[PDB]
Amino acid sequence: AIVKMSMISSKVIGLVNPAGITQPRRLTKAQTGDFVTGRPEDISFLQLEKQADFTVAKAVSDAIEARLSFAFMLNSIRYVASELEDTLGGVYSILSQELQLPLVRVLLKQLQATQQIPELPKEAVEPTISTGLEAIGRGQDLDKLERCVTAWAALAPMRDDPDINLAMIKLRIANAIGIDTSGILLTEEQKQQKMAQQS
Amino acid sequence: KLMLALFPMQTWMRLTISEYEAKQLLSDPDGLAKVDEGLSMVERIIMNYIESNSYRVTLFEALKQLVVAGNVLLYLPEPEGSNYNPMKLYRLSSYVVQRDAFGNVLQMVTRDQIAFGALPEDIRKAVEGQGGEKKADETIDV
Amino acid sequence: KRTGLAEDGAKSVYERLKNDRAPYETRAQNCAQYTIPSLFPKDSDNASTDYQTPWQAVGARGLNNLASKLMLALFPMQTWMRLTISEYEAKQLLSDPDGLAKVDEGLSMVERIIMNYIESNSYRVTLFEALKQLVVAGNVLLYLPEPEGSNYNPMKLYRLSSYVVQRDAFGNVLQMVTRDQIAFGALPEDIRKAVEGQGGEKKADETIDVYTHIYLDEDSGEYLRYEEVEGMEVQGSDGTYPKEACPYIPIRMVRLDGESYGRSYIEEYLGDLRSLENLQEAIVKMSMISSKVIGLVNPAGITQPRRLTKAQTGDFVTGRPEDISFLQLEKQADFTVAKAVSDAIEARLSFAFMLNSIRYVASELEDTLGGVYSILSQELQLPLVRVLLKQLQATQQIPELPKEAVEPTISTGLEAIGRGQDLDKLERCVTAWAALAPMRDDPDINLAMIKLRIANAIGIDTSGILLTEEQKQQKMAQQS
Repeated sequence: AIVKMSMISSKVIGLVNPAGITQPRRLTKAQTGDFVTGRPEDISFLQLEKQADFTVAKAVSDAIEARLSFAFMLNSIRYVASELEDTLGGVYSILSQELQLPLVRVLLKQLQATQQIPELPKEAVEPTISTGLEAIGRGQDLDKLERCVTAWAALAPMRDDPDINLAMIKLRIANAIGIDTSGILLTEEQKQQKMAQQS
Repeated sequence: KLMLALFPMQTWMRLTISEYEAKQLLSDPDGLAKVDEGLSMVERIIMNYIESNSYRVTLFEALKQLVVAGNVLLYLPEPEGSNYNPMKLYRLSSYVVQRDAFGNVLQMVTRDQIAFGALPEDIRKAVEGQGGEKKADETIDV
Repeated sequence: KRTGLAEDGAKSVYERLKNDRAPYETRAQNCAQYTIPSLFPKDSDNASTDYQTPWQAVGARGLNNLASKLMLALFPMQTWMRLTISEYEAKQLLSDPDGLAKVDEGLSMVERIIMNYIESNSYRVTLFEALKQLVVAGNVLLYLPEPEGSNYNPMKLYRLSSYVVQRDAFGNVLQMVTRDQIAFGALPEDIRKAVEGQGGEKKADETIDVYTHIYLDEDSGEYLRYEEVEGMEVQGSDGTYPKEACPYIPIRMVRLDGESYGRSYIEEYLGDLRSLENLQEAIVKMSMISSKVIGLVNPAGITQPRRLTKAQTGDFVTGRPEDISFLQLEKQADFTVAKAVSDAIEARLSFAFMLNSIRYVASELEDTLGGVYSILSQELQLPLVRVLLKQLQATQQIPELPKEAVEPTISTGLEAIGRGQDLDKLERCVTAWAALAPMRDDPDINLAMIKLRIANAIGIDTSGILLTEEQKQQKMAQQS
C-alpha cells in the first residue's frame, strides 16, 4: 500500500483552473524568464492528501517489523546459541538431535567401515554427545583444569606450614570443582612408590 | 546464525567414555588419558572429513530449507576411496516419508531425475534392458 | 563419427541450446540496465551506443560493494586453501610424527606454489570480473588453458552470451559449448590450415567462429572435448578430460533444481530497483521542471515587463511588485512521501548489499547478509584449486608423490583461512605449558598428566610436540 501511494505521488498533473486566464500553451512555448501573461494561483498541481493514513500505516509497519526482527534475531560460540539463537526460538536443541547427532552417528560408522578412524577400545561404546550446548568446545573441562591448577599454584608459600596438609586441601578443592584427579594428583600410595623408586 | 551455532569452526561433537566403566579394566589413569586422546583424534578426523567433502554448504542449504519449510532428507553415500562425495540434499519436492504417532514407522521414498548417459552403470544397463534404447538427453526417474 | 550428443555438431547444439538460454539473457540484461548497464550489453549493442546511467544509482554501488567483498573474502592476498592429510591413516604407514611434520611442510609448500601460480597469472582480476558477472547474472564459464612452460596464461573468461550449458535435475549431465570469435590472425596454426583447406581464400581481418563442445561419453566414460571451427572439427583438437578435472568449470550463483543455471543475486531484488528508479526519475524530473523560471505578470496590473527588461541596476521603474509573480512547483507533500519511500527502499537495498556494514567480512558480514557465499566456495574455489592441481602436477611445478593419501582440498573459505585454526590451538597450549613451571617442584602432582590433559582439552595433536613416557625414556637412555 505504501509503495503504491508513493507511485501515485510520483505522477505530476498540472491542474489549471478554467475560470483563470493563464493559458498553458504560452507556458510551454517559453524559455527561461520570458515574462508571460497569467496568474500563479491559476496553475495548481494534484497532490495525494492521504497523509494521516500514511502515518498510521508506517507506525503499524514499524511495529510489525520490530516484532519480526526480535523473532528473527535481527535485533540481537555460546552467546550465539544458549543466549540468543536458543532463546529467540528453541530450535538449536531440537536440531542437535535431528541434524547433528544423526550425521555424526552415520559419519563415524562409515569412517569405521573404511580404515580412516579404526576403533578397537573394547571398553565402552564411545557415545556421541553432540548436543552442542553440552559439548560446544569439548565441554567445560579446560576451565575446570586451569582453575584447579591455578589453585594448586597457590598454597606454595605455605608449604612449610606443618599445621595444614597440602594434599588434603588440594583434593578438597578438586572435589569442590568436581574435576577428576585420578592420575593428575598422586595419592598416598603413588607418592610413596614414587619416593621409593627415586631413592 | 544456526549454521554458526549448530556447526561451528570448533569441534561440535564430543566422544565420552563413561568413567568408572573403563577404569575397572584399565591399568593407570595414563590409559584413560590415552583413550581420551584417541577420542580427540577421532573428533579431529571427523572435522577433517566434514570439511574435505564440503558438508558445510549442503548443511547451510538444508538449514535454510528447514527455516523456510522445515523438512530435508540428507543422503550420505558410502565412502569410496578418497574422492569427495558430498551428501546429496533432497528438498521436500523430491521425497516423501510416512510416520506413525511415535514416528517409529519409516517409509522414505526419494525421487531423483538423472538423464540416461549419466545414470550409474547398473541403472543404465537396467533401464536399457527394461526397454530398448534411451536418448542421452531424456530424463529417467529413479 | 562422433557419438551421442555430438552427431549433429557443435554449431547445431549451440543453436538449439541458445533458445533455452534466452530468459537468462533477458533477466541479466534487465538487471544490468537497472544497475550499471555497461556490464551486460545486448548482443546487438555495439560501439556508438550510449548507456543511460540509472537514476537510482544504488544498484551500481551495491553491485560494486558485493563484488569487492566477495573478492576480499573468497580470494584474499594470503593463502585461502588448506591441504589435508587424513590423519592417522598415514600414521599407520609412517615412521615417526616428524614424518607427519614433513608432510605438513610439503603441503604448505604446495599451497605456496599454488599462490605463486595464481598471482603470477593475474587470476585476481579475471576472478573479480567473473564474480561481478555472477552477481549481476549468475553464470560464467572459466576455461583454464593447459600450462605451457612459465609464460603467463590467464584463464579465458567466457561471458554468458559466449556459451551454453545443459543440465539434468542433478546437473550431472553436461553438454557445454563455448563460442568465441577469432579474426583469422590469432588462430592457431592447426585451425588456420583446417579452415584454409575447407575454404578458399580468406582475409586476416574477417572473423572466424570457433566452437568448443564437451559432452559426456555415451558409454561409461569421461568428458570428450573437441573444437569445431566451420562444419568439420579440427583433427589437432581431440583432448579428453576426466569427469573430475574439467578445466571449463561452469559457475552458478543461486542453484535451483531443474534449471541449468542463473538466478543472480540481484535477480530477487529487481523489484526494489524498479521502484527506487521510478521514484528517483520522478524526483529528478520534478527538479528539472522547477529549474525553469517563468515570470507570470498579471494583465489586470500596471507593471509592463518591457520597462523592467530595459532597465539597469536601480533605475526606478513604475509598477507594483504584486503584478509580477513566478509559477512554482507546489508539489511538496508528494515530494516528502516520495523521498521517504525512496529512502526506505535505499536502506533495505543497502543493508541487503552490505553497504551499511577476512573471516569477519566472510563467515559473518558476507554470510548473515547475502544468504550463501559458501556456494561460491564449492563452485569457484574448490574447482579452481582442483584444476590448478593436476595441472601444476602434470607439469613439473609442484611435487607429485603422495603415496600416502589423496591430500584432499578444503579450499572453501570459512573452513580454511590461514591454515585452519591450528596456530591458535598451538599458541594456547604452548602458553599453558610455559606455565606450571613454578609448581614443577611439587611431588603431589604429575606435570606430564596435566600437560596431556590440557592438550586433549584443546584438541590439538600432541604426538610429536609432547614426548610421551616411552619416547622420553629412550631419549634419556640414548643421552646417558
